[PDB]
Amino acid sequence: IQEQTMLNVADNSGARRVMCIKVLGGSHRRYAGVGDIIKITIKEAIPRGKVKKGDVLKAVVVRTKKGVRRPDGSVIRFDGNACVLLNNNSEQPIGTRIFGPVTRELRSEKFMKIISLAPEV
Amino acid sequence: AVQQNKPTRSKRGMRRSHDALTAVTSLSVDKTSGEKHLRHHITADGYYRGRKVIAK
Amino acid sequence: MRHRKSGRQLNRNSSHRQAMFRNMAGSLVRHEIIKTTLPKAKELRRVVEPLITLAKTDSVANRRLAFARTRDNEIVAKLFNELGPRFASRAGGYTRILKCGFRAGDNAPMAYIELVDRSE
Amino acid sequence: SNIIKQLEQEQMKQDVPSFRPGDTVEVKVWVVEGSKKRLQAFEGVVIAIRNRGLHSAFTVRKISNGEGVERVFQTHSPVVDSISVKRRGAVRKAKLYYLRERTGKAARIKERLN
Amino acid sequence: MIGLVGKKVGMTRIFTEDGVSIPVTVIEVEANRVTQVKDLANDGYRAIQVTTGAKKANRVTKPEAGHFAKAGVEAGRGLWEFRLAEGEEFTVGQSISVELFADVKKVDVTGTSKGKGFAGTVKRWNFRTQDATHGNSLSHRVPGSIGQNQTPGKVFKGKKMAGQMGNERVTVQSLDVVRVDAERNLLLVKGAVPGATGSDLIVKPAVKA
RNA sequence: CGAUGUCGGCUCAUCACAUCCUGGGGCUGAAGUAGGUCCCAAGGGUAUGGCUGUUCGCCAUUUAAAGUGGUACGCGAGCUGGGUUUAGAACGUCGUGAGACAGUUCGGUCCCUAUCUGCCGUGGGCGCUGGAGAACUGAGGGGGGCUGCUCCUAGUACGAGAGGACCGGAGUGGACGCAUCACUGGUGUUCGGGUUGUCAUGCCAAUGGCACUGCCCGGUAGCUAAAUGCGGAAGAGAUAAGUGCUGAAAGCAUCUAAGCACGAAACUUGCCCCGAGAUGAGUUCUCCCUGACCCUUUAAGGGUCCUGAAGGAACGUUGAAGACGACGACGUUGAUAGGCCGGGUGUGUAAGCGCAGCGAUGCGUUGAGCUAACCGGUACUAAUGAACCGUGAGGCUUAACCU
RNA sequence: AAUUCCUUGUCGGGUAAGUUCCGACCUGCACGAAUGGCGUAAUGAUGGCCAGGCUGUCUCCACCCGAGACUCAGUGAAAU
RNA sequence: ACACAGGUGGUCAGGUAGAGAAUACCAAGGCGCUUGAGAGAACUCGGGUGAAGGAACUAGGCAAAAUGGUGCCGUAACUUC
RNA sequence: AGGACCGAACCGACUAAUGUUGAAAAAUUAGCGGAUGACUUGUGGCUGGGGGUGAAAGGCCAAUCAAACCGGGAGAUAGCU
Repeated sequence: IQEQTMLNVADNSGARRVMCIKVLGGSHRRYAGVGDIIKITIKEAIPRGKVKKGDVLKAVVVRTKKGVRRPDGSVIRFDGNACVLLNNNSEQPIGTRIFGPVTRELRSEKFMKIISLAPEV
Repeated sequence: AVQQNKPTRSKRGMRRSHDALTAVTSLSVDKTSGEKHLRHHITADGYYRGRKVIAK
Repeated sequence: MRHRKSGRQLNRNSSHRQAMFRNMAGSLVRHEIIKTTLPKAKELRRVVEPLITLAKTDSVANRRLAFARTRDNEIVAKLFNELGPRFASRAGGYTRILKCGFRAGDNAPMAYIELVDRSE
Repeated sequence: SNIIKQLEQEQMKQDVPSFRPGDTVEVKVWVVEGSKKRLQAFEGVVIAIRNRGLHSAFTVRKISNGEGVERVFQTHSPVVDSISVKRRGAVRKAKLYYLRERTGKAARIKERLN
Repeated sequence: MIGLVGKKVGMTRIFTEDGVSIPVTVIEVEANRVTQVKDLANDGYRAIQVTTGAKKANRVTKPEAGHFAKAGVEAGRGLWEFRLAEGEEFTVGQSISVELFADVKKVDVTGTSKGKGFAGTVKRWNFRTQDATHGNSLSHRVPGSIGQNQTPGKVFKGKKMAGQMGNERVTVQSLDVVRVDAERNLLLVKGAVPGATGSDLIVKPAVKA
């Protein structure tokens, strides 16, 4: 979310704990956590995941403890901070299957595949 | 911090121009005893408006 | 800032404020007229007058609440037996403040706070 | 003032069901993907607010697949079509934040001629 | 176009059937009775003076009472002025006045902002506090340098320092009207307007829109 | 040299333009996209990290861009002391040795209550020509001027293909600024509850003190941001580099000499704030005062008595105003504060009694009891009648008007 | 290397990024065996580095509670 | 130098909780520290609590935050056992 | 048994903040080290200035130390201000 933020991975190919090295989009953007794309290092990885430790690639935040605010004032708060790993050049999901809840805020462009694969929207 | 040159007695008076006390300009007179008191205050013999409010 | 806020700190902590208002309310119930500085009298209205509004209804739980505040059983007994019937028809304003002269030791605006239907 | 709590009263809906915190309520919210609208079910334990008028809300928590998703929904919003009380749970606190934050620990049900 | 004077009576919501929950500020616009019209002959400009509210007639001073009694007797809490580019208004009052805001879609609301007192630099401007823990003898939220040694030898006039914030006029522009309710005498505007509750607000049609 | 603190970082800046981005153009070895180079242009904007004491530099990842310089290599009576730059100690080298190094390593006290200028805020006196209460005109001054991405034009122009428009539109963001608290939250020592240890109210029960608010759990008002609304514009004038029309000097020719039309985020307006102490003190509306005497060194004055006007000031209850002044509401023809009644909110079924249980405890009464700063009502308490300040028709010269 | 100027030498390692660190190589300006050379369990308010927990250190500040600061009464300095 | 937040040898040692001369609340006993009264700005000192992130701060985790007791399991590389 | 371990009194002084015309001519508040010993403290005594004493720092020798303080030479000298 912020820089120096550890996140869980929703998708399978992305592995375990990941850290946000940069908040992409914006000159001095401090905090971005709803549908935003963040540059990611892999701080710890299982070997079954395709990506490995020390590798930089993009991600999109899917779950935030801060939570989205709906238009009527509703706040959906998800426990845990989660990301879906994306390729640096393509920004397309590496993982074949997305796990856990997703929000309807991730309905734009390449995130349609994420909400298609993920069970609960 | 410290002054670089000594201020004049003129500057002292100009600063003390606003340190002038204000008089009362009106002392209220009670009806049942014509002694003067501060307005909205007891008469120092024990009366407010027409009645003996405090015995002391 | 202090916006739409009530209560006067009176340059003391909250424990000292509650202790002074308990002792002060007990003194006002016992003597029925006391001399105190004017801000303290204005804040005293808000601790003495709820006790009399409690004391208009006489019950075991109400006696316990008026004991938990002010912690003095003689003040509880006076509040429920003597006052209460003294103020039952009266709808508020049991305490009345009369501004008096300035204190000699320090120039404090002083006042007399008294129960309204005091005999003398 | 007075002109608010009249303006707010004309917007409030009077069919809100009554439910204490600790209950497990199912709410039906409208999701509009295109021109089509469908009801969506959210069931979970509640940490409620008492009726602040039109500006009222309830938060429910559900552990979907190991992740506790928590939804505040406005009471009198047109999004919330229906609330169903379902299970009634006996709790001792108005806000159940500690009792929701744990995983695998659930609000108990006691029915003492409730 | 001319504007009206209202008292802010708080903020609430209008829940649309979609679910937008438009956040609104309710403004109570009474009948704004015209006190004086100024023209290019007697004065230098075209305006109408406007009174609204009521006053107890004990606090009405005799000069103000004579001003009201000339050109239609009325009791009002204050006088506010609105200039006209093109319109023509009579010296008697307007009976119903909020209806001119029914057709308009954006308004500008001008009010006295809530006073914050003697406000620091960190509160007043968005000045950054120096680091609390690493040393920092008594210079946490203080202003830092205000100047540049001998060569200016002075502090510039537009310097951002501590001072009063609030109790000053501000204008908020391009605010959508949600609903103008004439019999309730209410003007519902999207968003947040200046003032505390109960304060006089002048609302005008949007100059930008 | 009878003392001008040293690099760097933090906070806060301000200027120049030799312009990094955005804006306007010329040439191009400029097909488009993207470039190179030069001219105009300072309105705004112009990164976060690993390393190191570092400015630097290198590196990771951004961005429209991560400008270059001046300001005692800006800024220590603003902060820091990592560095050089004391006194302890060691290593390498030099010297017999004391010690030394334009080498290294560890440690190593950073004072000031602001007189004057300067700024930032807020007031008293007087002036503005009789004195008041309000509304203004705007001479000036300040603020604000950023920009990304997706789509339509349009796969159109252009193009061997690959690719692909730097006109005109619409949406949605990053950064910034202003306001506000309806939502989402944060705080909430002045609300409710749980509970440890002890002391006390005789005792059981119920409470209160103290232990950071004892430790917590929630929390009203208010303030707030991370929450929500909005804005930087459009337009007009005059322009800069540039582009021209007509057109002689110089029969042609030529943007200029006579004329004329374009042209940028620069300038002046337009938007927002202060603003007639704007001594150049302005305007408009309304209110209020039209009595005698004495002396006189008479453009002029002084005094006496009677009279005190509109209004202000004071005093009190106070405020979403406030350091204090100041500003706003109210003063018995009263809702200005506190209290009181009702509601809302918040906490979570009080005390007592009964029942069950060996007991802890449970159940009923009971969503009970307390509840603030909130909302709506109510003169119960305090806002007393005065008293004070302010006066009694306002100078002199000259013009349309009437004696 | 508490020593190496060049130098941030070069290989392996740790981070997205490592002038610091570890194991080293030997091209040791200018290590070296009681001016001790090299290792070493324990110990250290010792030096350097990494990680987990933890958090207002920070992003980026916000509220509240007390003592000052402000106002009033009494006493009443200083450097310059 | 002061009716100065410092220094000053020895003796006695109640209850409850507690290992305790810690610490908390209190006995006996002594005190409120010789200026007060208001308001509730900035800023300073001493605290409490903070959404999300969590060392991105910084010369450096400086400072805060954190862990903490008894009983019982268990527990290494190297070792001078 | 332990120049053993955790830790009050006691001894010391590692970091930070406040103070720096202080409450204090080195203290306060949180943490810190040692705490049966190369420990600590009371009362006397002994060592005297180019001398003492030093688990060594130019440390200490009465708020004074690369040679204390007090009086004398002494009105040293001063090409310097």
